[PDB]
Parts: sequence; C-alpha cells; structure tokens
Amino acid sequence: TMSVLGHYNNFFFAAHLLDIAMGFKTLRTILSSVTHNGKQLVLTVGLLAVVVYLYTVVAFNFFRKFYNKSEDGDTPDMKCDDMLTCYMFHMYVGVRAGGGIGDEIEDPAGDEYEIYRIIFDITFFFFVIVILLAIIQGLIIDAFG
Amino acid sequence: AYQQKLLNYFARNFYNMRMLALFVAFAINFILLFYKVVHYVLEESSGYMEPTLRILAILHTVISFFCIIGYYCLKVPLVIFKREKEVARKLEFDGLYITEQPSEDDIKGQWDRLVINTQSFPNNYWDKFVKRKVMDKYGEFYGRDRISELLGSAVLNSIDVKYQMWKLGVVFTDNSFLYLAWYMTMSVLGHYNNFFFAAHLLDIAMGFKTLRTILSSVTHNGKQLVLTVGLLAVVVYLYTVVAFNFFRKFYNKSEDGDTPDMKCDDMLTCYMFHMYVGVRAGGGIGDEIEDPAGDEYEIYRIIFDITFFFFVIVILLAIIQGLIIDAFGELRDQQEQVKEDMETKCFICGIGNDYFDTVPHGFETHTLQEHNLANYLFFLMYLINKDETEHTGQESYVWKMYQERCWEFFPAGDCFRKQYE
Amino acid sequence: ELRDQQEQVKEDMETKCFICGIGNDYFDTVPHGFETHTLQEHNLANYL
Amino acid sequence: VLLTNLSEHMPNDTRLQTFLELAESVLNYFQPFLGRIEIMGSAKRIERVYFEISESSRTQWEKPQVKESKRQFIFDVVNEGGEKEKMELFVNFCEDTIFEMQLAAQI
Ligand SMILES: Cn1c(=O)c2c(ncn2C)n(C)c1=O
Ligand SMILES: [Ca+2]
Ligand SMILES: [Zn+2]
Ligand SMILES: [Zn+2]
Repeated sequence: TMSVLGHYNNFFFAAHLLDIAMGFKTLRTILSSVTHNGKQLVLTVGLLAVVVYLYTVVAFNFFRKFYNKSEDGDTPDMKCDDMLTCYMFHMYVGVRAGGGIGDEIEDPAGDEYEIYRIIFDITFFFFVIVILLAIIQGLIIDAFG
Repeated sequence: AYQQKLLNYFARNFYNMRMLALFVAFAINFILLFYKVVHYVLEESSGYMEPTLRILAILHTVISFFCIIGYYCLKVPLVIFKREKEVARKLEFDGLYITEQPSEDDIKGQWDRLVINTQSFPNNYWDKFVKRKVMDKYGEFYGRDRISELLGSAVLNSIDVKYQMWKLGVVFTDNSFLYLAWYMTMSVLGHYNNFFFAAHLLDIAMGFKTLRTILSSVTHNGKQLVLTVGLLAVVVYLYTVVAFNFFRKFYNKSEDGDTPDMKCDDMLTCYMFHMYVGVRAGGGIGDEIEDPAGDEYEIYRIIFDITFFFFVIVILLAIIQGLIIDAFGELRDQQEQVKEDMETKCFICGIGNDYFDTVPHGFETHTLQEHNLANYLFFLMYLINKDETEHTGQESYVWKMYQERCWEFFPAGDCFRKQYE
Repeated sequence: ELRDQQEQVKEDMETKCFICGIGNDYFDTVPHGFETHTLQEHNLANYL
Repeated sequence: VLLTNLSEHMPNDTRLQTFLELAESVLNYFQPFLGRIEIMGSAKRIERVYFEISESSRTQWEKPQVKESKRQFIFDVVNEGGEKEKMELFVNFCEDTIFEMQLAAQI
C-alpha cells in the first residue's frame, strides 16, 4: 500500500524507507536497545510534562512582568499572561533552551523578587537541563550494558 | 443504622478509592491552562464546566476524606499491633521499663513509657496474662506489689483514655498516614483558593511505583550529589576572586559603556553573576565577557576561559551524569542479583538449584513441596487453631519450640533427598 | 570500575575467612557457625 | 494423609504400590487440603510431618494486599539481615500475615 501511490502521487510514496527497520537486523541491536526500555521513557515524557506544568504556575502567579516576548515594549508588547500560553512557551523554548530559561526571559537588575527570579532560573538550569538529559542518556547506556 | 455496616466498604475499596482520588487531580490541574489575566476562567466549550469545577473542587476533598476513612480502617492497628507485640515481648524478655529504663532517645519507645500502666494493654494483640507472667518473672526480685500495681447509651466514661492517647501518639508517627493527612490539607484549599490547591500532583510519587525506579535511582546517590553542589559553590567561590582581583576591566555587563557601564567590581556581585551566567553558560564564560584583543593579560584571560571551559562545563556535567548512570547499573545489578538468589538454591534448606534438580523436574517441586514457604505459615495457623490436648509429639513439640521462641527445627542442610540414598 | 572494586573487596571480606579462608558456607554448614568461626577461630585482633 | 505418609516413608514396594494405585481420586481431590512440611522434630534428623490446610483460610490468604508485601519481604530478607533471625523475621512476618487475613476475613 506504500508502493501504491506511484500511480497516485509521490507525496509519501518515496517514504518506503522504513523497511530498513526489518531488512537488515544489524541495526536492530540499536532499536532493541531503545525499545525494551521505552516503557519507562514514556514516563520520562510524563514527568517532563508535569514538572513544566508546575513551573508554568510560578511566574504566571509571580513574574508576569518578567514575561516578555515583547520586541522591547514599544511594539504590542508580548507576555504570556495565560497559563496555557506560557506553558507552551516553556515547552517550545525552555525545553529547547540549553542555556537556561533565564536566557530567554527578563533578567532582573534590581527587582524586589530578583533573587526569587534568579533562584527560579537556577532550579530550572539544574532540574531540566542537567537532570532529564542525564536521565535519558543513563537509561540508554544502562540499556546498552 | 448504617454505621459499622458500611465500614467494611471503605477499606474494601480503599485502594481503588486512592486511585480515583489521584485520578481527579489531573482534571483538577488540567483546567488551569484555560486561565487568563487578574484571574479569568475560560470555557471554550459547554459553559457549565465552571460550575462542575466548583463541584469537583470540594468533591475531590471529600473523596480524600473518605480515603482517610478507609485508611483509618485499613493500615491501622496492625502497625500498632506490631508495636505492641514488640514492646510486650521486650518487656517480657527484658523488663526494660523495670530493669533497664532506656535512654533519652527512642522517643517512640519513650512514648511507651506512658503505656505501661494501661488497662486493656494488648487491646488488639494477644492476651494480658503475659503481664502477670512477667510479674512472676521479676516482681519477686524487685517489687511484687509495686510493679504489678505499676501495670495494674451507657458508654458514659467507659473508655480507654490514656491508652487511647498513647495509641494516637503512635498513630501520628507514620509516614503514609501523615502523607495522606498532608494530602488532605492540600485538598483543603478548594474552599480557600486555588493558589496551590491544584498542585496535588506530587501524589504520583507514591501512587504508581513504576516511576519509583527512577526516583530511587536518584535518591540513594544524592548524599554525594549535595557534595557536588558544594564543590560547585566553592570552585566558583574561587573563580570569583580571580578577575575581581585581576580583570575588572574585563568585567562588563555594560551596554557598550556609554550607558551607566556595568561591571561587577564587588566579589558577591560577580560571584552571583557567574552563578547566574557562567553556570548556565554552555559556550563558556568567555562568551559573556570582554574578549581580549591585545591585552597585557590577554593570554591570562584566555587561559582563564579555557580552565572554566573545561572544569565547569565538561567536568561537573559529566560528574552528575556518570553518577546517575553508575546509579543505574548499581540498581539494575542489585535487582537482578536478588532475582538470581531467589532463583538459585532454596531459601529454607538452600542447597542447590542443581542439586534438587539432579533428578529432573525436582528442584522446583522440591521448593513447592519440601519448602513451599507459605505452608509453614499455614501450619502455624493449623497449630494456633487446634488444642495442645490433641497435639501430637511433633505438634506439641514444635509448638513448645515456638513458645520458647527458639526456631531450631528448620532444615539447615538436611533435606529428605539429603537424608537418604 | 571503582564501585566494582569496592564491592569486590567487601565480598572477599564477607566470603570465606581471612586466615584459614576456606568457605563461608563451610563453617556455616553447621548453622550460625562461620561468623562465630571467624569471631573465635580466627578473631584476628586476638592474635595481636 | 495416612496412606500418603505410607507412600512417602515406604515407596519401592509393589503390593503397597499397587495399593497406592488402587483407587486414588479423592486423593487428587485432597490437594489443596493437606500440608507437607519438613522439620527436625528432635529426631536429630529430618521429619516429614503432615497436616491439614484449612482451604477457607487459604482462600483468605489467596488475595493480594499481602502477596506484594510477601515479595517485598522476600526482597528484604535476601537484601540484608541477621542471617539467623531471618526465620524469626519470617515468624513475625507470618504473625502479621495472620493478623491481616484475620482482619480481611470480615469483608
Ligand atoms: C492470642 N494469640 C496468641 O496467643 C498467639 C497467636 N499466635 C501465637 N500465639 C502464641 N495468636 C494468633 C493469637 O491470637
Ligand atoms: Ca494430649
Ligand atoms: Zn529449603
Ligand atoms: Zn581462618
């Protein structure tokens, strides 16, 4: 049915190349090295989801001024003051961050809650970037062994 | 009218009660994505969902209250049955409150320095004749009438008073009971405020245990991980001395100097700056600092960048990851080790998986028949069931062995195949 | 490497004895023996 | 339980062994009911003594809420412990198991 669409359309018709997953079995070492351990890996996804579902409550209740995806405020200044919006924002950005969510956010330079902001950055900087990366890698390499 | 009649129902579904109790908490925290600022509740659906939210915010709470009811049935006094059995046999063998009077520690035990005199003392354990028995063990030595007296609708004042207070004082010292009591206080705030009230979702850390593999894979190793935090702190407490004594011109968080040019020339300030930035750096602290292009100490600056670039970014990242993956291998090896030792030679005789399967299909049946560990428990039911007037010599014998709390009769290395040829 | 080395040392202490060093099983062929066999028949501080 | 003990103490017969295959069907009905344990009843040797399994109590045992605590206990005792009171730990474990099944009977 994959090969049907040559008469129809090469929208997905050249995408037959999944068949390497059952053609050669040399690669299936790697795929098995994933696939037995994935039953916890979906739980890793779930815990990611809920810890950012936690984090999106925090500044939403406390640092909406530190929300700014604004183009320097003179534009229609953009801050996700809806829980779902900043949630998806952390999902898009703070997941793909690397340098931390404090990179892509208002830094404080004199705020009342500046140290709260800083410690929020630090807790993100560890608990996402260090921890879950290391979780997935260590899962994979204990799967190797 | 219905009181103790329905009482069995509550522990009878208490686990399923707990499951639906945690099941509500998703849909509790789910709707708060539909928020808007002031606090606005959006309903882009059948608009009676907000009154059902008003329903469920207290519905979950009375569910959790019913969970504490079913728990107060279930995992209650069996624990204090164990505690009471313990203290009874320890006063029996020992006379700790009579002869030993234990120290300022064991607040759990020192709490039972107030249960000694209590009237229905094994109120759910066994028998109170053991009190008179240990009076006869000890009262002739020290004080006969002293230590015995030291022991001892119309429900108007006919209650265990201080025994009940002792019982509660033990009852408070439980993990899971306090866990669910804390969960109840979590569920309080639906009548108060959903500031933190939808944050019940910690309960997944004790609901499913499938995830607890991961959490244990952390939590046994964290005792060094706090030291990793400490060494991070002190090595950056070192690094913040260096440029503070030597490269304050290379400090610049300035907006190109024409502004009120910003350089952390205070040790605490640049320390917190490295903590905020150089920790979250990735590309190195030389990224977010003055590069040199002709400085006298340019190579010093460069080598400072390099030493940072390694010793932070490489090293401590790798430290935490390698800690985690050796924690992985440790826990997996421990688990399968346990599995093997169960699936080797027996628990009871414990001689050879090969040995009782020297004859084919034997060892598993040798387990299931010659050792069959639940059957010894069944046998104890059998013995505690019947009467010693009708015991056989084996029966009365091992009964008395258990009465002595001795346990010699179990097979060391001496099974039936081992007995003969 | 270091974890395996450490627990290796632990096992070899907790196997058969240091002195005779025959069998953890062997002096606990009779029950509760081998630890006492250590603590009495070998009891290493006692030689000191 | 008599004739099975005769079989157990005396195998390697014919006339007993043909009597051991004579008509034995309630025998096979009788195997939730009889317990066969292995003790040393101060005989300075093994003793294979048998007894009855109250199958109602055994069904009361057949639920979980205990079987995972059983396997937990298994992990505990293979994990560590003073290696002689591990049977004593099993005794206490059984006593609490008795307490559990006793309290879960009335459900
Ligand atoms: C009262 N009582 C006992 O005295 C007892 C016992 N098991 C052993 N003993 C000794 N059980 C279950 C018990 O209820
Ligand atoms: Ca008799
Ligand atoms: Zn055995
Ligand atoms: Zn020795």
